[PDB]
Amino acid sequence: KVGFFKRNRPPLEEDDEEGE
Repeated sequence: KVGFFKRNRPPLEEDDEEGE
């Protein structure tokens, strides 16, 4: 889908999308 952003979710994820 929109990998775009789904590949770079803005902060407030403070973990590159809440990842490791």
